[PDB]
Amino acid sequence: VKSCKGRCFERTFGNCRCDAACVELGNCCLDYQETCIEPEHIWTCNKFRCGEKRLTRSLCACSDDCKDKGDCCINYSSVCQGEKSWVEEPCESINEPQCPAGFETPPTLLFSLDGFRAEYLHTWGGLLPVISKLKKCGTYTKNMRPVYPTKTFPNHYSIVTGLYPESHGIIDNKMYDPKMNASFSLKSKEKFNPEWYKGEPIWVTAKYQGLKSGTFFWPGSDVEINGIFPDIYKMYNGSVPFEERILAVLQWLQLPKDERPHFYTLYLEEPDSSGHSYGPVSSEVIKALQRVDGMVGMLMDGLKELNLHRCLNLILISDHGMEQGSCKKYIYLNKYLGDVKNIKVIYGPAARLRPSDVPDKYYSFNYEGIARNLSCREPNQHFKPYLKHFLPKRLHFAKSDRIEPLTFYLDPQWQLALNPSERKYCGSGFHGSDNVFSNMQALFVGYGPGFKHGIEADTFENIEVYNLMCDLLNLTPAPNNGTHGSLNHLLKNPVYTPKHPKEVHPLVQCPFTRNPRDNLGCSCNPSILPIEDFQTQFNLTVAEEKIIKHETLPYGRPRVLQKENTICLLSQHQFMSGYSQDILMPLWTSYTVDRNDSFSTEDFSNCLYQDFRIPLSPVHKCSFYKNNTKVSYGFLSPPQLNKNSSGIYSEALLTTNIVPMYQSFQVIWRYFHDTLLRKYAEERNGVNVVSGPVFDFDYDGRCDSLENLRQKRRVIRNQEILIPTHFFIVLTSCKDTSQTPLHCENLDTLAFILPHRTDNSESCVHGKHDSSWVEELLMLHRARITDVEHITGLSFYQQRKEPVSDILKLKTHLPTF
Ligand SMILES: *[C@@H]1O[C@H](CO)[C@@H](O[C@@H]2O[C@H](CO)[C@@H](O[C@@H]3O[C@H](CO)[C@@H](O)[C@H](O[C@@H]4O[C@H](CO)[C@@H](O)[C@H](O)[C@@H]4O)[C@@H]3O)[C@H](O)[C@H]2NC(C)=O)[C@H](O)[C@H]1NC(C)=O
Ligand SMILES: *[C@@H]1O[C@H](CO)[C@@H](O[C@@H]2O[C@H](CO)[C@@H](O[C@H]3O[C@H](CO)[C@@H](O)[C@H](O)[C@@H]3O)[C@H](O)[C@H]2NC(C)=O)[C@H](O)[C@H]1NC(C)=O
Ligand SMILES: *[C@@H]1O[C@H](CO)[C@@H](O[C@@H]2O[C@H](CO)[C@@H](O)[C@H](O)[C@H]2NC(C)=O)[C@H](O)[C@H]1NC(C)=O
Ligand SMILES: Nc1ncnc2c1ncn2[C@@H]1O[C@H](COP(=O)(O)O)[C@@H](O)[C@H]1O
Ligand SMILES: *[C@@H]1O[C@H](CO)[C@@H](O)[C@H](O)[C@H]1NC(C)=O
Ligand SMILES: *[C@@H]1O[C@H](CO)[C@@H](O)[C@H](O)[C@H]1NC(C)=O
Ligand SMILES: [Ca+2]
Ligand SMILES: [Zn+2]
Ligand SMILES: [Zn+2]
Repeated sequence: VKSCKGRCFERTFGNCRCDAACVELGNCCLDYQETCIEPEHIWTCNKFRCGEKRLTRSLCACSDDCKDKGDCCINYSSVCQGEKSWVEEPCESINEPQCPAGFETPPTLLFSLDGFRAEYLHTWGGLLPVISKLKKCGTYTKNMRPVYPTKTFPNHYSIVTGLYPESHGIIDNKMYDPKMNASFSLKSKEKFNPEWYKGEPIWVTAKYQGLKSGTFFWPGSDVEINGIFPDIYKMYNGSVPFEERILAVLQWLQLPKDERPHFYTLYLEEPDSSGHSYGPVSSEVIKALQRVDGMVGMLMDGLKELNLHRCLNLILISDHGMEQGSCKKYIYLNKYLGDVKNIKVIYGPAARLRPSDVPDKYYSFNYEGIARNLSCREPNQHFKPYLKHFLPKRLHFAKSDRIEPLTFYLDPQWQLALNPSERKYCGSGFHGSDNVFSNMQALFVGYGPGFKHGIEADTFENIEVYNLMCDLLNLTPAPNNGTHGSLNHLLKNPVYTPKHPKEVHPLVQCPFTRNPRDNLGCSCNPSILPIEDFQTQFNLTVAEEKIIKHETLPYGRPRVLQKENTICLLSQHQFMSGYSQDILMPLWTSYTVDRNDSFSTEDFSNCLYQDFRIPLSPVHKCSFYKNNTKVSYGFLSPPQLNKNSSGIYSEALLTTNIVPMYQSFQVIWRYFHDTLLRKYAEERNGVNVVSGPVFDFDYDGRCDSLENLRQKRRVIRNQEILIPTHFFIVLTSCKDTSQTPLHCENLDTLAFILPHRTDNSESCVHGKHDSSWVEELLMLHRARITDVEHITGLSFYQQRKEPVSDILKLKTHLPTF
């Protein structure tokens, strides 16, 4: 008589009413809305609905018969039968999967929360019980590094291909292809054009090996790729309520095994939408985070009802983070260029520049002109013009023709446009910045039989996730940019045991050859003690060599994976080296700086000693470089470093330990060896160093073939010389600074791929002290050892006792400061 329970929309005599007219008259029963109306709009049971008379318009049922009829609201058992929800149950280990027939290989679900920055879980974990439980019971990283630019289409397509955008072709949400003379957009018909999508998404991989896929939204999933769609897919439609997406995937998981997928995707636009609209630190983002937490909880409750909660492998992930934009942190190019109408500038933190007149002027246009015009225009400038091949190699953001030849590197929180007309609200949340910025870092939680329980893994890259999902599905991965085995530490039962790559040809010998002491044209400093009997000083006892090998190659020598290539080992007292007869240069030197080693300030310019182990060449002589304006030279193993004396190490002045080097780069190289190497050596109680040249004229992040290198030699004083595109350095010490680099239980690594440029315009060296800018340039151009391996054709640490997967983990690491 006081409640609507059982009488919704029936006439009453006794006081309060349960019909639509009651509202206007204000004589509704107290529970009229909750009992009669709410159920048309909600997917939950509550204490008002338990044992309800079944309503015809209700989205799901809480009636006594709802299980007979199999349309109970997902939370029915928890609310109406007092059972525990998934989140309420304590963690329990899933050592054996409990799966129905058809799931002998368990299913994998890839669940994306767009724009869920890693920081959101660090700070608001207390407000997000479900995701917090997946973290506690599963495999978590505090930070998953996205791909550059940190945008939705590039990152989502990278996750399912294991490819850098430069290789998969989806370089941003908006692109121009000059070869197609077409523009790509998410709201355009070109989004459905297969020509844009390269590589092999995991649903295609799965199809070729006989597993079906069900995608509820994913970039590429509504496109015919290699002639294939997922077995079940949805045309993208952001209006579909989150609950309906989750319920559809739960329907797919109940299909008979002949049509039921193994690979699933789920995608929600939150908290990206609220992040843009209200900023990453806002009431609206907190509410959106709790909403997506609830949607994850709805999936886990759904899986529990189906007895799939100890079967399905869940990967909860995001594409990128989110940053607070400011109208005071927006650069307008019209300030420097004027209101020119010949250029089109892609706005935001990943800003790119292209001529208006395309495809005609796309390659012919004067990019270098605008690049120089916009360089070092103000002190502490918050943007930097880069030709795409000069961007840090760690971004792997040049190979594709869809990447505009001129790009901008923006500082954290800063964006760039042509003018204030050609951009959205400057005060909105944004993303797209450098993939190592804290606020761009993404979510990763793995939960299920395949994943370890209660593990916090070190930072890894989203490009590694394709190989991981292939392992979870027992698939052979397509070729991709992931290091297969680098994420084996996330898995209960790794299926792939990686092996060190095998060296193709074993090292050729460089024997001493009796020859005359030729004139190199050197004016050596008198302090330097020359090599008086070469054959005597380089005839080493097997005993003496064992000592040197142990001190200079504690991890084994770099191995060469290049096919048509002829390298020879050169032994010296302080360093070893791999010398290329083919390019008249070492591919690598290896030495070790000890804590109490001496660095000389003594001059050693225009001083070289002949190495009688290789034929003398004009480019190995001081005379070739004397007042040469076009190129100078540098040493891989530093002459400044003496281990037996306090003067200069003479053996480092050999012609075999020199590389072509621009005068401008010598500033960087001299600062590293004089100052930094000293500081690093003291700080880390010793540091093994491997340095060498890099030849990437193709700007594809791979060592160029010998064939291709023959056509890239320059002619200088009537000699053919090969000038490196970059120089690599790999520093190795021990995690425990009590031990020295020769006796590490665990390696601490730091690697660089330094651009080899004719000026220092990148660093804006004018009214700044030398010290500051060199360290900054090194940090910006740091790299994974794997990045070095790809671009040099070398393979390091092959003699370490650790299993290969732990070395792959080490090689894929990028430092964060
Ligand atoms: C990320 O991982 C990517 C996937 O492996 C990888 O990209 C591959 O790069 C290689 C070389 O850059 C491509 O392989 C071939 O290269 C040879 C050498 O020129 C070509 O002969 C061959 O082209 C072919 O021959 C015809 C010429 O067009 C053509 O009609 C044929 O169909 C065929 O294409 C290839 O170009 C390979 O295609 C790339 N794969 C993809 C999917 O991009 C990246 O190197 C790697 N990135 C890094 C930084 O390591
Ligand atoms: C994109 O998804 C939207 C939300 O899921 C969807 O909107 C909805 O469209 C349905 C069409 O079935 C409307 O529902 C109507 O259907 C019944 C039975 O056919 C009709 O008797 C009624 O008119 C009923 O309203 C919804 O009104 C509408 N929902 C919302 C929130 O707008 C779009 O249709 C989807 N777009 C595409 C491209 O398919
Ligand atoms: C490349 O695409 C542009 C853009 O569509 C083409 O330019 C247009 O030409 C059509 C007729 O061919 C005109 O009606 C449009 O007004 C033009 N659009 C613009 C914005 O200029 C161009 O013809 C295409 N092809 C090539 C190879 O240049
Ligand atoms: N598969 C898709 N196809 C088209 N647009 C999409 C797709 N997935 C997401 N979007 C849109 O991309 C937006 C996110 O892009 P962003 O603002 O760069 O993070 C979402 O709010 C959607 O509007
Ligand atoms: C850069 O070029 C623009 C024309 O696009 C011109 O307005 C401006 O003076 C130039 N700035 C210089 C010379 O740095
Ligand atoms: C040539 O080099 C010498 C040192 O080798 C240097 O002192 C001098 O400045 C240079 N000459 C010219 C022409 O710049
Ligand atoms: Ca290359
Ligand atoms: Zn996104
Ligand atoms: Zn976004």
